[PDB]
Amino acid sequence: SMLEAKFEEASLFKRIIDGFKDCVQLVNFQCKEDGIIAQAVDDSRVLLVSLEIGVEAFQEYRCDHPVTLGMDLTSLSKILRCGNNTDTLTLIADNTPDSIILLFEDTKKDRIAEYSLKLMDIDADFLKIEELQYDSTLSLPSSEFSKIVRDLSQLSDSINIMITKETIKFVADGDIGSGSVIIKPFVDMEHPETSIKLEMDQPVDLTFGAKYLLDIIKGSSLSDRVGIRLSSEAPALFQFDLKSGFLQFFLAPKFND
Amino acid sequence: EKRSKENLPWVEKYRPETLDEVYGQNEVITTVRKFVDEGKLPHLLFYGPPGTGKTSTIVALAREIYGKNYSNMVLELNASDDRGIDVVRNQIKDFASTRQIFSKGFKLIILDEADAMTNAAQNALRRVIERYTKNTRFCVLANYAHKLTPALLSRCTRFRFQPLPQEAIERRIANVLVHEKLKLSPNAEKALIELSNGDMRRVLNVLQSCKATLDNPDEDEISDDVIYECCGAPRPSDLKAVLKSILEDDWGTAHYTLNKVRSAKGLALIDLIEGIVKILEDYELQNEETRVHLLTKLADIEYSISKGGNDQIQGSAVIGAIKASFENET
Amino acid sequence: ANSIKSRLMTIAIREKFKLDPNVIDRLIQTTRGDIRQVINLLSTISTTTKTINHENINEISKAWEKNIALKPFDIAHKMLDGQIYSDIGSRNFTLNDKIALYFDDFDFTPLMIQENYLSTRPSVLKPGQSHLEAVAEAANCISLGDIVEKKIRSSEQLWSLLPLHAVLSSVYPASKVAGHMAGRINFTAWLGQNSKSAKYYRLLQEIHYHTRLGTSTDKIGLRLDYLPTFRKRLLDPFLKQGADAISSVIEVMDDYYLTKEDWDSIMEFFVGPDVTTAIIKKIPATVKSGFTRKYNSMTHPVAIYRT
Amino acid sequence: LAQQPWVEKYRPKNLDEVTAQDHAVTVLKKTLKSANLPHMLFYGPPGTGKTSTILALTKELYGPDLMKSRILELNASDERGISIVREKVKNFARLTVSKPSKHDLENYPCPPYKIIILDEADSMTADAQSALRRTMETYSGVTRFCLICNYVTRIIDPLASRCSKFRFKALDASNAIDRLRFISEQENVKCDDGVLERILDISAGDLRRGITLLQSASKGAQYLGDGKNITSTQVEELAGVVPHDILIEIVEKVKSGDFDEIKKYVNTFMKSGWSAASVVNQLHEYYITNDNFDTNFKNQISWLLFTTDSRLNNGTNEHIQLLNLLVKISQL
Amino acid sequence: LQLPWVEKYRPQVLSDIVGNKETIDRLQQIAKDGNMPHMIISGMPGIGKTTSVHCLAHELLGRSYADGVLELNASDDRGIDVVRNQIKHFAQKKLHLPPGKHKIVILDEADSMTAGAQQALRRTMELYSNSTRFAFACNQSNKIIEPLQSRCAILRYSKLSDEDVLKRLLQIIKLEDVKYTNDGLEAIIFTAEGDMRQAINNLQSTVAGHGLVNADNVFKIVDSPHPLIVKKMLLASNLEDSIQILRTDLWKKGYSSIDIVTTSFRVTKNLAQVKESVRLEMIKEIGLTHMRILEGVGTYLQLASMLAKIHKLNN
Amino acid sequence: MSLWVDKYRPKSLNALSHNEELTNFLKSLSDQPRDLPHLLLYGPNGTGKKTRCMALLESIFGPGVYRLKIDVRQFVTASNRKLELNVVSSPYHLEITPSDMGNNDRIVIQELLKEVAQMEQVDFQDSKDGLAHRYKCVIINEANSLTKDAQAALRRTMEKYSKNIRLIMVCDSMSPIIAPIKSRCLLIRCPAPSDSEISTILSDVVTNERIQLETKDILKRIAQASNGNLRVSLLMLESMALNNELALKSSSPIIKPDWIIVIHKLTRKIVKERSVNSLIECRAVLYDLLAHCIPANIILKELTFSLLDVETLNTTNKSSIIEYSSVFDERLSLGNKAIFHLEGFIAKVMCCL
DNA sequence: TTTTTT
DNA sequence: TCCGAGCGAA
DNA sequence: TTTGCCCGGA
Ligand SMILES: Nc1ncnc2c1ncn2[C@@H]1O[C@H](COP(=O)(O)OP(=O)(O)OP(O)(O)=S)[C@@H](O)[C@H]1O
Ligand SMILES: Nc1ncnc2c1ncn2[C@@H]1O[C@H](COP(=O)(O)OP(=O)(O)OP(O)(O)=S)[C@@H](O)[C@H]1O
Ligand SMILES: Nc1ncnc2c1ncn2[C@@H]1O[C@H](COP(=O)(O)OP(=O)(O)OP(O)(O)=S)[C@@H](O)[C@H]1O
Ligand SMILES: Nc1nc2c(ncn2[C@@H]2O[C@H](COP(=O)(O)OP(=O)(O)O)[C@@H](O)[C@H]2O)c(=O)[nH]1
Ligand SMILES: [Mg+2]
Ligand SMILES: [Mg+2]
Ligand SMILES: [Mg+2]
Repeated sequence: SMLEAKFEEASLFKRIIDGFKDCVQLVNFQCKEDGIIAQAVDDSRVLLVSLEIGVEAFQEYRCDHPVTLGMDLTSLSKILRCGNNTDTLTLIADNTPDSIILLFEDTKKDRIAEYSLKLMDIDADFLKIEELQYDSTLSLPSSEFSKIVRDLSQLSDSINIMITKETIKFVADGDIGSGSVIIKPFVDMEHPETSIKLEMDQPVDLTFGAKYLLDIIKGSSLSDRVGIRLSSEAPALFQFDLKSGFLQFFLAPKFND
Repeated sequence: EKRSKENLPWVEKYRPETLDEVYGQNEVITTVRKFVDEGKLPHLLFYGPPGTGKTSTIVALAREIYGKNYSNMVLELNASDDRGIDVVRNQIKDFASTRQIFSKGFKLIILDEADAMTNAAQNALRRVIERYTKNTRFCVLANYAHKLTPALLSRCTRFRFQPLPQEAIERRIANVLVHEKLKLSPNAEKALIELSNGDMRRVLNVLQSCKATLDNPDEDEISDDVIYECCGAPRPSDLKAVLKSILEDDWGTAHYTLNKVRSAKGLALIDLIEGIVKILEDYELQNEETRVHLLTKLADIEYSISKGGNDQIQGSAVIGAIKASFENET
Repeated sequence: ANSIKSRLMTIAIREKFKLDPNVIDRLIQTTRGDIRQVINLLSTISTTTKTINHENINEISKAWEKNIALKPFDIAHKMLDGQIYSDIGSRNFTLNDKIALYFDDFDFTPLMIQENYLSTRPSVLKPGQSHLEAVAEAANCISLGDIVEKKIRSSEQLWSLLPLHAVLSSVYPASKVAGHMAGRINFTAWLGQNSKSAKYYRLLQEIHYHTRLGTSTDKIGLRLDYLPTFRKRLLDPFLKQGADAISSVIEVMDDYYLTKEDWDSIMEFFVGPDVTTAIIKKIPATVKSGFTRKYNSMTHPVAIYRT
Repeated sequence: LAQQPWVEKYRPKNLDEVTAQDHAVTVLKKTLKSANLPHMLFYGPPGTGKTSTILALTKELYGPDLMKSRILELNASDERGISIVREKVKNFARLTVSKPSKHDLENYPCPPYKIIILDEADSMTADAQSALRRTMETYSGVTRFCLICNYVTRIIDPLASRCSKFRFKALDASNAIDRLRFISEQENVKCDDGVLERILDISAGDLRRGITLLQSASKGAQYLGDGKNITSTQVEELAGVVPHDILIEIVEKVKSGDFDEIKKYVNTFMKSGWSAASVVNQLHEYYITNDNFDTNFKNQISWLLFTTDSRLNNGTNEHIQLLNLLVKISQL
Repeated sequence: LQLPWVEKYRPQVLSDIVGNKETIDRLQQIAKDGNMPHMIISGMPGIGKTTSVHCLAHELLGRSYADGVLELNASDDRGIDVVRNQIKHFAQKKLHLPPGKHKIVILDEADSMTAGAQQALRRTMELYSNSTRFAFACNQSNKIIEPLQSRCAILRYSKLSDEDVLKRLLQIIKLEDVKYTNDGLEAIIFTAEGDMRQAINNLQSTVAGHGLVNADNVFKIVDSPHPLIVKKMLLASNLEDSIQILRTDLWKKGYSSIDIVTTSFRVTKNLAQVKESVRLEMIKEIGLTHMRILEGVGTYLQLASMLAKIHKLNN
Repeated sequence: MSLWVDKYRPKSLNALSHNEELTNFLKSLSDQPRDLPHLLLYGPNGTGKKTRCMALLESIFGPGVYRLKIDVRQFVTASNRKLELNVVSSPYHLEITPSDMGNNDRIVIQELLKEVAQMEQVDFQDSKDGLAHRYKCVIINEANSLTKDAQAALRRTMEKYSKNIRLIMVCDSMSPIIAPIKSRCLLIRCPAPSDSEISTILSDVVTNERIQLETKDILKRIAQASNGNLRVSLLMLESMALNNELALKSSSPIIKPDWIIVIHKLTRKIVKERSVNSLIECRAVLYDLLAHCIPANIILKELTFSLLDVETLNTTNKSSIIEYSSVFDERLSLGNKAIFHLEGFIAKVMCCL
């Protein structure tokens, strides 16, 4: 077919999809010769998810010409569940397609399971939203960010991130009181994966809705480290690196009341 | 969309793209355009009857304010979406209180067909509208003001979209004729305007049907005969013949005339009643009792027709109602 | 007012504002005897007004008047009072106020009006209009109100007709028969009668589907036509033959898949000269005990297992 | 063939088989070439060809193989609440149109949209109809709607505005006799002259009823096994029409004006099971076309018949309504 | 964007609120001397209720506003759980304020709160009054249960008079350099019907549209209130003039049949100059037409028939 | 069963004994039943409509149609409320009364009936391949009691699946049947038997039950008192025999049911006393009747025609009464609370007298 | 299951 | 075996 | 100035 992309095991694609399933409903995949990119926007238009999968994630990949596949994530996840984590999963599409084929095939037997999901006429640009020179760029292990978010979300519906010279501060103020976590950069040559990195030109102070961060931290299952890029005038970028590509969340900050 | 815009129904193919293509609402268009020009956009309410240009205008305004990428910069909700209290408190409030993802600027929330929202959701909207005014503006659209709460009405700047007057419809028809290579006679244009009741959707749908009804639309001309054929509507001459027979002839001849006129082109009874009411409205009557009897009895007949019933008995009812009412004229 | 005059005046002395005792009664009427509210009123008013007397009591009373919703019996009493429907009374208690009375309890007000609108001596009767003619006009309006009520609670959910219903079900008929009450205001009997009718329709459905395999009728025809003959095959033989009719009654019950419970239910249905309670009470306990014993001593066919 | 009732057996297969709705069928046939079908609102009285027309149009547009993937049909037998409209209908309207095969593209116009048929749309709640409004407009690029109804006033004004209206006319002897005669010839039904036109007169605008009446009459004739023609008296007996003699008896009782006599006659009359609506129709015909009654009498009786027919349309007791009508006529 | 004038010129101090003079004076007195009672503020839309409560709170609490005020409105969750936990805890919390000052709970749009939730507030109001005081604002005061009304000071606001609206409008006009004529401001007042929000909105709309605020420019964009048109229709002496008003001023302006009929009902209800029995007959006829329209038969003929029947009655 | 109205009910078109022309028509329908249209039987109560429906089904499918069993079917509403429907069935047909479920009758049409329409059935007693080679038959009793929504739900099921299902609807009046449903049906008028036919049937019963009978005129009296209702006449014969020791006499009186006696008493009361107090007592009587399963429409009809029989009233009174009956019969159709409309009718009647 | 106020 | 919750649903 | 039936549970 025009597009043929084989995942060695369907579990890879299932985990990738589960990494952002809860935040958005409709997703637009563009497949090109260099791989598959995808974008989605949440119902309130406050959060945007951007996925990139390179050809190295695939055992075999072929995309003769660019193609766009719009689909609902609930139907896709329902179908992905009908297949086994061990089977080989081939995504197949034809030119000007009305559906996407998910082909679950196991080499042990001669059992083929072919699903066809009807596609939507979702006409929307991606805009490649990424500001060039972000004010502050930091990176830290995913488990620690998850813990900070989970602790502070019990206190308030909003979480403030303040970046200043050599210090990252998370703050939440609520009905029963307030909490404040301060971390500092540190390089540990024995365990680089625990490192906390901070580069910054302009200090930053931005407020975010807690429920959105609670959704965003679900990407921690796909990467041990999370990168955070912040600017005074731009959405905040939360990036989780995959073995081949990436999962990005662009979250708009609250208006300064 | 699929293939060209030539595959679309005319009501959608001719949807205004910019404010200059909205016709017959000049005061509103001028005011809102200068609102945008000066940077003073208040919370808006567009109130009016079907097909007068409300959705067209608000979408054109969004396009002008935000450019071609407006669709990712506004929150548009209508009756096809859930808009309960939970949606107001989560989706709408989050969008109102947060910056734009794509391009910096103020937020626009469009509540189309707002008369479909419950009282509780509308009340939840009050302090959302007031609290986030600095960065967010709401536009509400409605056909029925009575389903909107007084508190919601107070907070909006109201603009009434009128039934489209004759001149605006005429200009839009001229544009359509040029684009379709169509010809339209003056009497046909008059009949079209009369039957549209100032609803542009009716004009465009009828015109498309008329073009489909021609043998050769390049040479054939849309005459009023064509309009009446495709609409299955009475000619004015038929209405006058029936009314004359009712007012001046004996019962046998009036019954015969009604039945024969109806059989000629398979006319519906309700259409005859509407046409005759329009004719009788212009009559000068000595006795107010004549007007009273006519209106009450004909309204009763229209209501009974709306539920089905026996067509022959209803036609005889119309004849008797008119005769008995004019007996009062002495 | 006397039980609290001393307290209010002591407060006036302590807080240093002039209270004329003669107006206290009105204050007491303003708040309907709510002592907390009268103290709140004095506290709030004395902030800028240091003298409460005959020159300001009227507007203070107007501004602070207790607008308390009434309970159903009270709603019915006020709605049927003839004073509020006279020229001056209508000027004072407006049409809007009467509709608000409907909205105080909009599930019982129509029922209360329909219960009690026959129990007045009217003072609003028009010249030459007898009491019965006014009652007939009210009854017609109540029927129309029922039609509106049906439309409100349909799948359409037409709550915008609620004011109209208030007029048709409560205000207009009351306006026709308003006067004085010729007795106490009574709770609506419709609720209990509706409950009883529901019970008996359930019982009728059960009996119908037990006898379905043998009869040819709908349930209504069962009640109107069959049951009177079943009474002669199932009860009268007891009266004419004591315990000798047990076997024949059991044979009929078996033919129609009837239980002892069905027997009781059936006998409950009859009205007028055919009421059975006193007749069955008179049957000797020997016959009833033998009937029950013989019935429980054998098996009986079943029409519907685990209904 | 021998397993279909005639109404379903002779359902039109294509647009050229619909008989008397040319004013609308012509417009529809033009879209096989213009390929810009508008949103449609078919409305009209029972058994005039609305469902047949939409089905035949979809067949002509998509061919037998591609139809199923291009149609969503929802009628009064399906659940159509606001949640259904907001989820199932919206989701179908959103989808990309199924890809047509090469053979399909060769043999059929294959327009670039799908069709949603809301048959019996007048049974949908006003709120669900409201929920359809923006779905119809936003996805016009790939979806066209067809609403079908008997009572156009049950469709909310915004939806009627969005739709292009097609009124289906009543079918009578003037415009449906050809189709009825075709069916009669196909089935080898022998009839006297006048019988088919009488059937269509009795049917009162409904061709389904006329065909069913023809089938019942042919069954009677075949059972009789005598080779004779079906008569008009036989057809009227099958159609529940009151015999002219009985109607004359009623008219004479009304003329006499004695309340008790009218009451007793009506009580006896009801035992025959005559439908009150047919009785009222026949009385209307008898009185309004009678040269022996003057203008005032006919005005009054026309209103009386209108009132009684309206009351019967609400499902009332036929005995009570008929007796009231006859008493009122008698006192004219 | 720039602030709409309604929000730009929202009063920040009590002395900028017009109308309800005696009550505003009492509120200024309280703000100066502390000891704020529990209070219920009620009245019609857009007359200064929310403004007054917020101004009073700001003046009372100064810089302690952020920690000393709990505001909840219809956009918030206010079920029995919230009343029993969040509000109770806020009432119980420590907060040192200057003498005569208390924490303030503002319950805006309180008439939408359920009866059970209101019941849950009674003892919290009573037990913690030495540190917390409650302010309710509502449009329909009869929706606040009597036990809560008992614990509160009752402040019923009246509609704004033409003079108060004129004074506030003149202040804004001088601040904004607006050119106007007396007839223009009178037209603004006429179309506002005592709602200051609407007066300012229509002033902005007229200025944006046509620059100069005179009567003709005002009425180019602002409609005369259709309830007054409907009243004129109902009071006309002969059927033809009433039908003429219906045709020209309502039906051909685009007002829906349902809007016309519901307004007719509301206006007839309040026609104090027509005897009540006549209004009951008229209401019956109006309701018949309303039911027909709800069935989907909302045509001009139905409304004309309604008018004819009303004429038969009032004759 | 044991009661004579049931013991002697005919079981075939050959055993029918009144309205011979209708019997011939039914035989004509059953001659070639493969293209049988949907049927709608209408006529007065108790004349033999269901007897004839069963006889027609017997003629089409054989005596097995009389081997009936009852089964309970479950349904759930959108509000999650549980509902049960009793369904009568033979190997060849189903019988349902959807009005049993009130306003939820629509569910019965949209789920149960539709399912029967879409499925094939097994048969290991008449078919050699285990599948039933025949359409399914569904009898809908009290079809004029279906709500408009349920009737609408029938429309497309009757057309789409005509291959697999045929409907027989039975009703006592067609007035509440919507026009689209009547358009889809072959309408069969079922008139009441004459008094001679009733007398012949009753005489056959008298002979088979060894009842002593002084004169045949007695049967005629019964036949006249039943007003064409054959069920009523057979039950009345049995009751009279039981009360006269299985020996009818010329003096033996006709037995009226309890509810009829109550209604006649109410008529005498209304005629004697026109006043508010009388109206209150009348309300009590009406509540008593309604609570014991006498439907409101039956009460109105019986009261109207009892009043019109009063000898002391004049033509003006009677015309007023029949007008008021028409108006309030429509009210009963359009409303919910029956006592409201019945009381309104009684009040207007009292005023007119 | 809840329309309106002046 | 006894008791009445909560709803009006015949 | 508050009915009739009779829940779920003991
Ligand atoms: N003022 C107008 N000028 C030009 N075209 C119009 C105008 N009004 C309506 N139309 C035409 O009719 C179609 C529908 O216009 P809309 O603006 O969507 O109507 P609407 O006022 O939103 O109707 P409702 O309130 O949703 S029923 C447009 O796509 C145009 O083709
Ligand atoms: N114009 C027609 N041409 C040919 N046959 C028709 C026509 N109209 C009705 N019929 C016949 O009657 C039957 C029913 O036609 P339908 O199209 O289903 O009527 P309908 O307009 O959909 O009726 P409703 O609105 O559902 S009661 C067809 O199968 C045809 O046999
Ligand atoms: N008395 C007033 N004096 C000055 N401005 C007022 C006054 N009343 C209303 N406004 C203006 O209208 C706007 C709204 O005032 P609010 O106090 O919020 O009205 P409201 O009484 O709370 O209306 P509701 O009950 O929420 S619809 C203010 O921001 C002011 O600009
Ligand atoms: N001997 C005889 N009895 C009949 C006949 N038709 C009906 N019956 C009897 O009359 C009773 C009532 O008939 P039924 O069909 O239930 O009346 P319906 O369905 O309400 O019209 C039946 O139980 C039979 O006993 C007939 O043709 N011959
Ligand atoms: Mg619109
Ligand atoms: Mg159809
Ligand atoms: Mg406010």
